[PDB]
Amino acid sequence: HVDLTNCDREPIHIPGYIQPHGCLIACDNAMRMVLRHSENCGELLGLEGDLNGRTAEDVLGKRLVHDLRNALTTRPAMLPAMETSDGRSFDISLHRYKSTTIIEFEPSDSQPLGTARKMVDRIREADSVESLISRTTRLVKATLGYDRVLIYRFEEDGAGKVVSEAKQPELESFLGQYFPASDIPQQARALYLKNTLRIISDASGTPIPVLPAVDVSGEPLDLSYAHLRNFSPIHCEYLRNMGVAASMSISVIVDDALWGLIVCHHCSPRVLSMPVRIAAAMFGEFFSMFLQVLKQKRRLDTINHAHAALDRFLRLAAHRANLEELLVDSFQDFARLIPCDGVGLWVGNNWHGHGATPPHDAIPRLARFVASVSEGRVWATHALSQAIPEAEIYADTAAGMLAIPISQVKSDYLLFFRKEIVQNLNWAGNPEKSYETGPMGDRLTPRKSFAIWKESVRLQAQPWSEADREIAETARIALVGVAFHHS
Amino acid sequence: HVDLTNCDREPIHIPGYIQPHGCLIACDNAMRMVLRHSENCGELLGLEGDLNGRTAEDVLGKRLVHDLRNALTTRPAMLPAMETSDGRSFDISLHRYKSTTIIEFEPSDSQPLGTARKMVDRIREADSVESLISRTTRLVKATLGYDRVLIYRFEEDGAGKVVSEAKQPELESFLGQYFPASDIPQQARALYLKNTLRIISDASGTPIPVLPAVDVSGEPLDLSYAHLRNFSPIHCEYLRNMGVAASMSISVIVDDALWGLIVCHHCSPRVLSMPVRIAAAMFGEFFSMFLQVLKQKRRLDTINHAHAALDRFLRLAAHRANLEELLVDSFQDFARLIPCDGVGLWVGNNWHGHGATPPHDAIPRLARFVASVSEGRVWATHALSQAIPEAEIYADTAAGMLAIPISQVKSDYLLFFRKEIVQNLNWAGNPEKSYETGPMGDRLTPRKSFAIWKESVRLQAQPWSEADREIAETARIALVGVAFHHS
Ligand SMILES: *C/C=C1/C(=C/C2=NC(=C\c3[nH]c(/C=C4/NC(=O)C(C=C)=C4C)c(C)c3CCC(=O)O)/C(CCC(=O)O)=C2C)NC(=O)[C@H]1C
Ligand SMILES: *C/C=C1/C(=C/C2=NC(=C\c3[nH]c(/C=C4/NC(=O)C(C=C)=C4C)c(C)c3CCC(=O)O)/C(CCC(=O)O)=C2C)NC(=O)[C@H]1C
Ligand SMILES: [Cl-]
Ligand SMILES: [Cl-]
Ligand SMILES: [Cl-]
Ligand SMILES: [Cl-]
Ligand SMILES: [Cl-]
Ligand SMILES: [Cl-]
Repeated sequence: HVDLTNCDREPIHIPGYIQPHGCLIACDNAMRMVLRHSENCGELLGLEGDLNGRTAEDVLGKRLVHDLRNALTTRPAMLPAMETSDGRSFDISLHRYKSTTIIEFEPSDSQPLGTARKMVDRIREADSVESLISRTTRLVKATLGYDRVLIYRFEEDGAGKVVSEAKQPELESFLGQYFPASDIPQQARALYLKNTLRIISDASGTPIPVLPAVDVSGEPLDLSYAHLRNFSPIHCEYLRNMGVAASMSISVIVDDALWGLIVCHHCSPRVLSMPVRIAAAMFGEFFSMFLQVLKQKRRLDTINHAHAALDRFLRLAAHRANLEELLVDSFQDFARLIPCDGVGLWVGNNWHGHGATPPHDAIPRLARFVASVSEGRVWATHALSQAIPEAEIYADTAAGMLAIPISQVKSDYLLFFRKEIVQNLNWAGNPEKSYETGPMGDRLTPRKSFAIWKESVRLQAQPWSEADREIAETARIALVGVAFHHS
Repeated sequence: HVDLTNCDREPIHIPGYIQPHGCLIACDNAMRMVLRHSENCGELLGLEGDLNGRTAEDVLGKRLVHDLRNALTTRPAMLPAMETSDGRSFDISLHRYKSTTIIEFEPSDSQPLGTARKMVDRIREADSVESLISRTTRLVKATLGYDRVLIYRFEEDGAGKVVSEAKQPELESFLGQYFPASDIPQQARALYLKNTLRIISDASGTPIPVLPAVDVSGEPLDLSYAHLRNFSPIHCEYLRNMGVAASMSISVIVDDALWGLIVCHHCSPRVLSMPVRIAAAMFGEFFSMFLQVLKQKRRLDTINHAHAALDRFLRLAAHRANLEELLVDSFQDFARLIPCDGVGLWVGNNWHGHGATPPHDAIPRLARFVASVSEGRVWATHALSQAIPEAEIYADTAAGMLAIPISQVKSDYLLFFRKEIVQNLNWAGNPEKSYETGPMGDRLTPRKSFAIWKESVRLQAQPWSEADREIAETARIALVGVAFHHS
């Protein structure tokens, strides 16, 4: 049994069922004997009785089994349009995992490289992350013909954000919406990292059992790399509630991590033939590589811009006698270095604020706290009320703070602020739009997913990125440097 | 007992002795009672009998003890020119570690900020790592008056390289010389990371014991943060063999790691007064911060240069019909992206070489190996013979290899090579120069240190840096990208 209490630990890699758009035969390491098979093997391949215990060559034929052996470390081999003993044509997916050979058969519907080259040429010239992700949903929708294409980007806390959308006009928008980390369990994230493609042909389809589900040793069949692997009844119910019959996800791998997903949703059943899936997988790899380079370039540009800005400031600092007056006149210009909603200067026990900052009365408390925990280093939090409980009252204005010491001797600081994340939301969805529910209740709806995320990030700001902290550290050295020169 | 067999595990943090240029009093957490004292406390402070068991105020006076309490998390407090009960003036170092208060006294010889500001102003304008490290040894020698100033940079394997030197003309040069990781044990590296300064006043001086060495509980006195802490007899013998009487080291901390040391050596005994040491410590902090920023800038410049070069190549690739001919004509130009001694192109089972590469006959073996382990990713080693034993024969020409796949489909590679590190040595030292030895033998001489390092890096090249691998990965995506466009 699986429910909302234990679905976070569901063993989705060993479901004991496949989807009905293909059939599955499990053989031993050397593909000599047939150990397991899907119940629908009889109907599709045209066989009678139990296949378990019979030889590989006896079931498929000496001709086919020889080709399968030649094809055989963990990445599945795609063999489109293969012929059986009785002439029937099938698309075959072959892989070996935990010293078990798994063979998947699809009714053949026969140019992967041709489709992929067209798609990859149209994204290769993109000169920004924004331009790449914007055109991709549009392009994938037009080429693959799904009713909705989304891109999810994973936050530091595992939450997903919808950062791009192409949809049918009549469908509701999820653009700028967040879902909590729990909506995609750890075991699901692990499989998304191992398989480029994940296909759900028909959410309402009857799943086909694998026989036997457990062998005599008490071992289930690991379907981690099987494209026919059946899906969790929790996710099934989620899709049914949304009016989604079919899905296909493409994993976005950046710097060997799961950056996010390209997800295609359809309102009617839909499976792509093996050749179209090979093309989509190749597009996924190229999209991932191009995004990785564009991310690297944006980081370089951001830090080069910060260096240029700090050099401009050091030049002015050499021509001003009173450094303190220059900081009072200039501090707001440091807002261009690090994305923030407000910035402040704490110098000679005097406060100067710009944009969204805590109230004037709250600053001395904040300054004393920073002085005690900083230890002459950059100090940052995205959850100010977890550090100072009475900061809760002004969380709408300033929920996050990054502190930069600007003196090696005195307790003078340059303070950067961010509003709580819900204040910066740009959501294009319909709040009136409601969803039909199943046995499990309204937990499995976009509406409730978004409400749970909003609760989890209350009194919290957008976290300070690795790039934000790198620029802050370079700014500390620059300002502490000139402050020493002027002593 | 300590010898060459167990000096790697010597507990140098609990030696039970101090250096004779000061005296030490250990008190309880609250500085109420005197628990331990150095044998020379009587002579310097002018007291008689045992100090252990007597109250803090009884030994020092109600006046002094009140000031010490006010000064008191792990970073020692420097109190220059403090007066005792009987009028005597002392420089006092105060710290609290493992709930024990340690108080160190130096005969007072009384402007830290004034000296430091002069030194820091002369390094702040340096525009390259090379310019900073070159001027620093020269500057430190002239200001602090030591016979030799070295800068050591630590390699990935813990080995030290002499990257800058200012010395008396009559002394032998260590510039471009390496020492093995073992020459500075792990416990020594840990203390270098905790203390900015390490002082050895007189290598031939008689060490003063701390009484008691062990308390009744069986606990020794942890002198981790004590400037008077005595030095290992292994290092003592090393300095004596070199003709060095005194040393002072400044720790270089970059990105919270021990980057290296600024080491001052003197041929006669030498201790700097507390005010000069405060100035040297501040110079150390600023040198470390400026080096950190210059390292960051050089990395940015290197990767920006690689992007510019790859963009130039992509422009040419759009105007050439045959991409393979462009690679055959251009491959040597990729040597400008990544520091290497040679580069090669393996395309359509044909080899083209430039600079120091393996022999023509050895390449097919190498290409087959790369094809099997690469898995369509960047593969690199600095020790080629550990992967292919018969690569040993051509290690003088090519000991290191970095492989870049240039096709998603075919097994075509762009190969970068480095000679074994001893071929690239630029050593300014005297090979005829010999050293007197002590009981332990010739192991404790620069001559034998360098010989042991040379043996440890046989058949090995300069390791591929994080920046080298980052550029290689960006080059892979660029070349695999255009190769797909031309299919
Ligand atoms: C307690 C377990 C739960 C759970 C498990 C699974 N989710 C899986 C896939 C999945 N879930 C979501 C979440 C969404 N939140 C939205 O607001 C929304 C639509 C706007 C969606 C779709 C996503 C995004 C995904 C990924 C696929 C997709 O986007 O279509 C999953 C794996 C499915 C598989 O086998 O391929 C499991 C298991 N989902 C829950 O909601 C909870 C409670
Ligand atoms: C088995 C233990 C050994 C050992 C221990 C210690 N070395 C310490 C300091 C030290 N050792 C060296 C090495 C050098 N190699 C050279 O070729 C060379 C001169 C050209 C030197 C000086 C260095 C560089 C250092 C750092 C200080 C300095 O450079 O002067 C040490 C700590 C000393 C302390 O208490 O401050 C320990 C312990 N040294 C060995 O050689 C071995 C065998
Ligand atoms: Cl954003
Ligand atoms: Cl502006
Ligand atoms: Cl205000
Ligand atoms: Cl170098
Ligand atoms: Cl050139
Ligand atoms: Cl040759």
